[PDB]
Parts: sequence; structure tokens; C-alpha cells
Amino acid sequence: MKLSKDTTALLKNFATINSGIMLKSGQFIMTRAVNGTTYAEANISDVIDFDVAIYDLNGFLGILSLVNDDAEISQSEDGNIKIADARSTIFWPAADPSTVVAPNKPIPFPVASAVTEIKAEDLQQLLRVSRGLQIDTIAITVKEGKIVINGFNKVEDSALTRVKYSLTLGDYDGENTFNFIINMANMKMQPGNYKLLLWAKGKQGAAKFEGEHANYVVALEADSTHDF
Amino acid sequence: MKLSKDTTALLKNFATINSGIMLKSGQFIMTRAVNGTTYAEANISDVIDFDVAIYDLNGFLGILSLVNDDAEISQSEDGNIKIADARSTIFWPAADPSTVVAPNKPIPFPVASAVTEIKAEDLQQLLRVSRGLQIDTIAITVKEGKIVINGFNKVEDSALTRVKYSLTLGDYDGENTFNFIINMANMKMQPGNYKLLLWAKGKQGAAKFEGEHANYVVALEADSTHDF
Amino acid sequence: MKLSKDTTALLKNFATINSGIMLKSGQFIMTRAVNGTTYAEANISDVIDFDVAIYDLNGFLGILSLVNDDAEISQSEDGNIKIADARSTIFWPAADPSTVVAPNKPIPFPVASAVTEIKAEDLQQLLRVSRGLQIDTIAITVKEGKIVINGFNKVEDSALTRVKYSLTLGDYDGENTFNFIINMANMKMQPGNYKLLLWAKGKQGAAKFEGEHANYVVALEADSTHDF
Amino acid sequence: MITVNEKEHILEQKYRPSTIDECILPAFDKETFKSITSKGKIPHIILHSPSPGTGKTTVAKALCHDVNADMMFVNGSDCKIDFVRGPLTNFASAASFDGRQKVIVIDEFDRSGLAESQRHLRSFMEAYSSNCSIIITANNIDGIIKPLQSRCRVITFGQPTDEDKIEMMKQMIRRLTEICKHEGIAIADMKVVAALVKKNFPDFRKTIGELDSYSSKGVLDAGILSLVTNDRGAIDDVLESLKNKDVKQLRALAPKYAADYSWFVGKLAEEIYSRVTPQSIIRMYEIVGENNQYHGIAANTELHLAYLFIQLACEMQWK
Amino acid sequence: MSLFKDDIQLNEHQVAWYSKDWTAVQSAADSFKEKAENEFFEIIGAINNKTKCSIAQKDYSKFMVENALSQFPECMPAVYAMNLIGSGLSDEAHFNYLMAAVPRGKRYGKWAKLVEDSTEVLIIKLLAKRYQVNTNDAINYKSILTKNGKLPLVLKELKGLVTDDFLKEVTKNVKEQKQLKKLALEW
DNA sequence: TTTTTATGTACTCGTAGTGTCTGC
DNA sequence: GCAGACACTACGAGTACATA
Ligand SMILES: [Mg+2]
Repeated sequence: MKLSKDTTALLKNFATINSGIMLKSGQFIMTRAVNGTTYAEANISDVIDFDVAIYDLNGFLGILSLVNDDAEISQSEDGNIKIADARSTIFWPAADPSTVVAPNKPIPFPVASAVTEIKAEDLQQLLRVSRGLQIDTIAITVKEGKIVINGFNKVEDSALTRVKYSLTLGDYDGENTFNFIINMANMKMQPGNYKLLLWAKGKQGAAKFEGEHANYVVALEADSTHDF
Repeated sequence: MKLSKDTTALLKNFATINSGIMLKSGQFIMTRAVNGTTYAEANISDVIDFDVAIYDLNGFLGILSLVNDDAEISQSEDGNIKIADARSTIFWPAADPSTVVAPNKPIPFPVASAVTEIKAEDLQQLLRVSRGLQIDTIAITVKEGKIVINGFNKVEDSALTRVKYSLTLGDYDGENTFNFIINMANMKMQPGNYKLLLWAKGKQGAAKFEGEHANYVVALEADSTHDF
Repeated sequence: MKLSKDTTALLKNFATINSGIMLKSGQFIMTRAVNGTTYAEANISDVIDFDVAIYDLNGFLGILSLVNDDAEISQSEDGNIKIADARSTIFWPAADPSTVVAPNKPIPFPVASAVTEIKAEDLQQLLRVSRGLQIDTIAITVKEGKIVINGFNKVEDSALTRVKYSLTLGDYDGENTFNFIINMANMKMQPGNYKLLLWAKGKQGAAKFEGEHANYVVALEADSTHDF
Repeated sequence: MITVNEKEHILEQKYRPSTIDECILPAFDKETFKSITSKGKIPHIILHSPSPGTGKTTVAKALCHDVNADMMFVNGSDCKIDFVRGPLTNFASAASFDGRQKVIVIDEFDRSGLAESQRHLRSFMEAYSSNCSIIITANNIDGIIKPLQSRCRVITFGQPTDEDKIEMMKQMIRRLTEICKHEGIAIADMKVVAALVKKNFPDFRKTIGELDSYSSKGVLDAGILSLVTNDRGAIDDVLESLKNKDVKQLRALAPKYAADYSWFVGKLAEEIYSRVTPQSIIRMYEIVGENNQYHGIAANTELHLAYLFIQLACEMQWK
Repeated sequence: MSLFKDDIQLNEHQVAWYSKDWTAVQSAADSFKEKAENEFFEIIGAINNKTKCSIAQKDYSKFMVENALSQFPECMPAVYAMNLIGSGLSDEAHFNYLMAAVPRGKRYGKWAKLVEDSTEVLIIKLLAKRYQVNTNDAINYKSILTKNGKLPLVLKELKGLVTDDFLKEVTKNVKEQKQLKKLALEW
């Protein structure tokens, strides 16, 4: 079972969410942060043919990078993960499934309260502006009938009132008003086009970024407001 | 206020002189070092329609490069700077005027004691050899007929008598001698063809370089002989 | 003496094996670790014209780094040493030969019990894999007619049963089965193609990596089994 | 006239004063904070007290609310050198168009590891004193470097005079009655609130926390009074046994402190030290040290502690 | 310098911060430090004068206090009493006992031991390192070599052991910069 | 007024060194 | 593209603690 460049980049991105991943047989990988602030799934091309839990995903991907892209990954007779190369064989340890904080089932996202779309260029420039203006918070809200992501710097502006960035996403035809706050430290999405679904019910809330391959559910901040 | 790429390059150079800049309404940008050891001025194609002090010029220009070159710069209703793109609005803070050291008026340069010229190739060569040989100071002197520029090293030569580099600008006709010493951590030239004027009255002096875009005035060390 | 870039890099590598080294007259330099678990030798192009003992090879190479390569190194009138290069003349103490620990005799490696070769890319892969997998011991053994380096983590595997890396070095074509366990802390060789000569007899044995520049003789671990 | 954070649910966070008039500060401290707010500009202040819950963070936020300051709240442990060079300089250098005074509240800034970070701040104030003012709330004043104390106005909390102690205890009893009438808690005995205030003084946060803890059923009766006023875990039984030379009581109590030997010994020495003659002080410390040194050698630790009790009760002469 | 003859006369800190010259800012912020307050000598002296004091917020070291008080025999019966049994007592109780027990006296002076040298301690340390013998045997070796007359030869032999980080072992004060030249050429 | 133990361990912070990715 | 920018790592200074 080879891991292509795209699957390896996807798993490298997943390693920034959870340090280790319990990846099961099939073409589906999902991960959840240890504190449960950001969940992610992906339907990937390379078929996985054995259940294994990796306690250190970043190290596993580094070891994979050490050998060529033609390396054949399998389950060794010992039980570990045997990466076979032209002349080298590497036995990455398999973790106990209970020591890797992973979802038991893919969480079924509810019907979205507000649906919009953020393009790859817009997401890239939002991240770059975040690096530049030092904003660590965003708020997806409604302004003059359009859904806007407002980038605030929470460190100097605790009340989230001084808007440092403002990106218009698309038209909002609904009649509800909301302000879904998302920590930018929770936006661990790989660059791409994301359909942004947002769901809220009382104190419950989430924001799903549906990508072409990977979907990222992100937990809203505690001081989010809405009327859904 | 749409800043062209040439203006952004010029302001990027100015950011090496002073971290911030107080750009005022009109087509004139000046900036100065906080210690007054160097100064610049420039006339730009774009026209500035509002007075604002910028605490961090390099960051502001990075944000400008982060959006399209058509981006419309103005002053928002709260006093900061608003950079409007197709969908993204960036709000760069405006600094307190007291926290940016900028000159209130352009320095009126008197009648120059000497006038020469320096070519872009010679300027680039001088910077290159200074970087290579660790030449932290340069000086100009008059030999028997011509004007010459040499380099020293204050780190190891306290008397400034050993010559590590030399160059001849042209032939000087007159009756007065001078050995003007410029610290090399003042050469923010943005290399080009510069008309080099030099003035000195007593225990003081200044060296102006006029270019096709911007002019740069550099202070001279106290231990310089004027002989005027 | 003149110490070229290659000889300086070789000496920097030898400085890891031993703190100091007695440079004896000739084109041959050698050193051994303080405890005697590893030994190194080299046939450098540069010619040494005087015996000198350096108590701090790291400090000597640090002094030589900032000074030009063509610097002449000789012995001073008062017993120390001097490095002179045009503008610089830096004096370095020469310790007593009996102060620093050197083998005092080039060890003649006996005829190898098994000769193989490890490529520069294979050795580098072994080193990076050892870093990534926390491998601390390797074992050169015979597996299915080939000679293989099996990397084990001795901390979690006291008896060296769980193989964590396996690198095939080439066909054996012999009749004796061995398992030479080398600590990875004893492998101080610089990257390059190496001819690996494993010698054993009774309870004595060693492994000599013969490179194009330097030869490193390392000692096998305690529980290295063989039948030579 | 009480301040309620409907968002919060911890009782000691729900009712946090939003203004200086609402606080329970001493007369002098409340007067100087009122003068600071009336003047309109906060100088550099260091609100410090080793006792937690005196009101330092409350007073800092209340000042920045009273003068309508552009407060920037910082966790003090996050005010490292990059924070001083980064967000702090960005905040101080930005323009205040509204005329609101920029105030940087560096809460709990008494960490020693941030020594270097403080030096820069001391340099920072020399360059941005006009732009922004700095309030540093701290517990261990020795953790703030001396130059910062020299530059700032140091205000010590939690050491009120006897008249101030009485007045603030009365004010805290009144505020706890208001809190109880606001939380739907019926106060059966009014002495329970006074006991709560007296026991936890000057820690007002602990007072509200104990009020919430003991108001589980919504009634504060004489049973709650017994629970609050009678401190379980103290050595009063052991102390009265020692003064009475009660052989039976000490014998019965010796296995009760068998497991927690070291802490009990420390508490016992600390308590007795203030209630004996100086010569008795020397003698008692000698016996306690000698017994504690053989803690890992004696076989029966319970009999060891009984021996300790016997010696302490015997060789002691109470003042 | 300072082409602008009006200026506003920014101090060192304003120039350093407004220019974003973090080297100059670090230098200006290093101008406070103030490593001082001699916490120890106001405990021992207090013990020698029975003055009221509190160390609840302070840092108390039993070893240094006992060693300092041992210099004065009048207080030493107390110190010995804490030398056997004070190991288990808390720092607060240790100080309290030393307060209650040690009699008052006008006692001051210098600790009784070898009065440094930085010319003899280095020789002892170097001989101990070279010959792999203890400090006492190193003193014996140095005393023998001084009388025998072979000490300069030995110093010429093992002057190479003196290095950059070795001198820090000898002493903590900033004087080792001289020591590098002290044995620079024993000859 | 009044010098500053030695060894081992753990944590935090600041910075310099090194390695890798990359955008007008 | 590759100088420049970002991320990871090791080391030193400082602190705190236990033990003898
Ligand atoms: Mg607080």
C-alpha cells in the first residue's frame, strides 16, 4: 500500500491536528484534536489495507520521506508498519489503539445554519494577512447582507471590536444574524477551495470547511453569538 | 491613493533608514533616522491624499504586496489606514505621531562646498567590497589633483590609517583640502547614478546624494577636518 | 603547515572522537577516543613538518576558521605554536604530548573476517533513520545469504530482538554466520563511501570503515556473537 | 448596585466589582484609587499583596473602567520579551483617536523567569510613558525587579488597619447578604455570613467561594455556622491534650496522624512556637527536630508519635 | 552629527525603542539589572542581634546560615544542635530555633578558611586533574614540588590543561581573564 | 560591617546555530 | 531561482528544590 505525494501531504496536515492518527482500512482517514477543538476527515486515493494506530505521525511521515516514493507499506509479521524500499526496510512501531485519541465514528455534521464559500486565494490571503497584521481570531458574521470574515487580534483587542481585516465571502439571503468566532490557531486547513457550512444551536456550534478531498470541522469560540 | 511598485520599492528602501514614516499629503516622502545621522527625501508619481504616521513601514509594505497593485489606500473613519481590495479590506493602524521620528521640514541644504558624481557601478562595487572586506567606514580625500574615496576599519584600526580599498571619482579643481569620513552604516543609496554634494562649515558637515528618484543626506563624523 | 579545507573538515570530524590530537610529522594523522572504543586515521594531502600536541582541537580549528585557509602554522620560539596569515598572527599553546591521549601507534587492522561496502547514501540513510527511530545500536549480520545492518533500539530492547531498521549491504558468499553489534555512538565517521571490514577472533573483534579520506576502527559491543 | 456577569457561573467571578465605589478597599486605598480615577490618568501602578483575592485584578479592571481607559489585559506570564517588543510596542505606538488613555494591565507579573522581560518593560516605560500607562498586579513583590518598583506607584493590598479591618468586614458581610438575596439563597442565621467573612479575610474571593460551597441547600443555618467556625484538620485536640497532659487522648490520637507525619510535625511546631516560653521554644524545637531526624529509623511510627506527644507535653511550660 | 539642529532630545530609551534597534534596546534595558540586596547577611546579623525579622517571603539556606554562624564559637552550641536534628525541620523552624537559642553578640568578620589565592588554588586544581589525585594529595604534591624545586617544569608540562572553561571551575569571580596569562608561558 | 558548598534534577526563557521552504 | 524568512534544536543563565 503505497502512500502518494498527495496522501502524504494530507497526513502531514493531519499530524498538525493530532500527534497520532488511528487510520483504518479503506480509503478514509479522520482525525480529531486531543482537546477536540478541530476534527478532520479525508477521502484519500491510496487504499489502506490494515488497521494500525501510529503514536507519532510526524515521525512516521519523516521516515517515509527518508525513503523513496516507491516504498511499499505493509503490516509486518511482528505487527508494526513495515516500509519496504529497494535496499532498506523500516519497522515503524504500531501504537496501542487506546493511546491515540481518535474519533470512534465520523461525526455527522448537522444541517448547516449558514452556507457560504471561501476560495483558495481568499483563504491564502487570509492566512498571510493573519501572519502580517498578527490577527489570531476571525469572526464570520453578516454585514450589509453579505457574509464577512473579520480578522481581529485578540491579544490587544480582548473584546473583539477593532476589526483589523475584513474579507467578503458571499451574499447571505437568510434572515438570521450571527457572529461565529473561530480561533485562527484552529484553522489547520490545507490550501484549497472550501465550502463553509456553519451550524449553531444555543451553546452548540461548529464550522465545517468542505474541501475537494478533506473536510475540517472547527470549534467556534465560547463568546460566539447567534439567533438560530 | 494607489501606490505604484516603484513607490513601494522606494518606501521599502526608506524603511531601512527609519522603521516608521510620517508620510504627509502631497507627492513628498522624507523620513529620517531617529539619531539624525541620515535623511532622505523623494518625489513619487503617486499623490498622497491624507496625513498619517506609520509605526511599522516594512510590515505595511508587506501587507501592500499581499494584495493587488490596484488596492485603494485611504483613511478609515476611525483614523487608521484602509487598504481596499476586490473583497478584502485591510486596516493598518496609524501610529501616534510622537512615536515616529520624522523631520518636520526638509533640510535646506546650503551651497555645496564640493560637487562630484558617483556611478551606479562604482557604488555597487563599493558596497560589495565593503561587505567582503568588512569595511565599516569610508572616506573621501583630495590627492595631488583628483578626488579619491577609500575604506577603513574602525574595529581594528583605531587611527584610521590603513587603507583596504580605494577608488577615484574625478578631477577636483580648487584650493581647499578635506578628508570627509562617512560611516558605512549610512549608505542606504538604493544604488544608482548620484550627484554627490558635500558641505562643511566647522566641526560639522553633510554629504548629499541626488538621484533620479530620491536624495539622501548623510552626516559626517566629528573627527573630520574641514580646512575651509 | 598549511591546512586545506578538506584537512580542516577531517580534523573537525576527528575532534569529535578525541578532544585533542598529537599531529606527528608527515602526511598521516590519527587519534583515538579517550576510553579506546574507537580509533581514527587519515592520509591527508597536507604535510606536517613538526610534532605538536593540541589539547583543544576544537579551539584550534575555531581559531583557524576565521583566519584565511592559506595561513602558515609553525612552532614559536618559546614552545607554543603560531598561525600567521598576512594581517593576523595568533598564538596557540602546544600542550605536552603526554597530556593528550593518542594511540601512540597506528593499529594494524588484521585481515578482515568479512568485507563488504556501504555507500555514502546508504550510510547517510542509516544515520538519519537512526535519528528518527531512536536507533542506538546496529548489528551487521548474515541474513538469507546477504550482509545486512539491523538497527535496534537497545533502550527498549535489551536483548536486541525487535528489529527497527534493516539495510542490505550486499551478497555474502561466505560460510560463517556472525552478528557484530556496533554502538551507534562509536560511529563517528563523516559521510562517504566506506569499505566495511569486520574482523573477529574469540572474544576480540573490530569493524573498520575504510573511506577515501579517513579510516575508522570501531569496537563491537559486548554481546557480539560470531564463529571466526 | 451590584455587578453581575450573567455569562459567568463561578460565584466569585459572577459578582466582580466593575467600579472602585463597589470594592471593599480600605479607606486610604479606596480614597487614592478614587483620586486616580478623578484625575483622569492612571500612573504606573503596581497593585501587590501576598494574600490572593484582596482585589488587585478587580481594582485594575475597575480603574480602567472608571477612567474609560483603552485597557489591554495581559496575562503576566505571557509578557515575555517578545511580547514587550511585539504586541506591547504595537499597542503603545498606535494612535488613540478616541482620546481614551492606553493602559496595559499586566496581571500576575511576579514570575521570576520573566526577569529580562521586565527590564525591557522598564526601558519601555522610559520611551512610551506618555502614550500608555502600566498597571502590574502581583502577589510576590520580590518577583518584580526593583527598578520597576522605583518607577511605579506601589500599592499594597491586604494589610488594613484595625478600623479598616472592621469596616471592610462589615462591608463584606453586607455584600454577601446582597449576593445571597441575588442568588435565591435564604439566610437563616446572620452570624454565618459574619463567620464566613472573618474566617476567609482578607481573601474575599475565598469568602465568596466558601459562601457558594456552604450554600448547597440554599439555607445557612446553625449547622453551617458550626461547619464554618469549627475547623476540622487543626491540632486543637492535640494542643489541648498536650496542655492537659492527657495521656489517654494523646495515646488515642497518635495513630490519627501516623500517615501525615511531616506536615503534622511542621504545623505542630508552628502552632506551639507562639504559645510557650523562649526556653520552652528552644526545648520544643530540639525535641521536634530530634524526633523528625529518626523518622526513617524508628520501627513503630505510631509509638514514635506517641513518644513525641509525651515529650512535648512534659518538657513544655506554657506562657 | 544630527543634521537636524532642532530635535526633541530623545533620551537613550526613546532613541533605542523608536528606532527598533533591539541591540540598543537590549543594552538600555540591561542598564538596570542591579544584582544586590545581600539577603543572607541580614539574617545572620539579625540572629547575632536578636532583631525581629520574617523570612516567609525570603529564601533561607540552612547550610550557609550554619556555616556562617559556626565561625563564632559563642553561637556554635546552637549550630551543632541544629547540625544533628535540624535536617528534618523546616527552614522557618530552623530560623526560629536559631533566633531563640543563639545568644546576642557583636560578632562580625571573615569566614575562617584558606584565604583564596587564585595563584595557589589553580595550581592545586591543575595538579589534582593531571595526577588524578584528590585535593589533599594535590596540596601534598604541590608542597613537595615547591621544596624539591621541580614545580616550574611540571607547570610547563601541564600548562596545556588550562583552557577556557577550566578556569570557571577555580572561581566564579571575573578574574580568570588574568589567569589565562598567569600561566601563559611558565617556561 | 558581613562571602557566597556540591551534586543531581527539572523547568523556563532568550538567543544563536542550523536546516528547509519559497514569491514577485 | 535563491536570498530571505520561518521552524526546530542546543546551550547558557537563572531559579527552585532535595540531600548531605
Ligand atoms: Mg490577579
